[PDB]
Amino acid sequence: TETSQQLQLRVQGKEKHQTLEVSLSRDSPLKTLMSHYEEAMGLSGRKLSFFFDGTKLSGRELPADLGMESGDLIEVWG
Repeated sequence: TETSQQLQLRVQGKEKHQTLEVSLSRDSPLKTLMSHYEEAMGLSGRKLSFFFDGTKLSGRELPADLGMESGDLIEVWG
């Protein structure tokens, strides 16, 4: 919201059927969310790409670094 401990980000694939939302900590990088997402739908190992506002997320950016907030939209491509 404004004093956000963690940010609730909707991480969704190229398919609209492909659908997750997870709480990423503001200090913790996108990579820990990337690993969480794939584990939920058993893609553990077969890792997929992540985009936000067209920006390719390498993993080593933070959500507070990207300028994200609770109720955002991450995208997934594979």
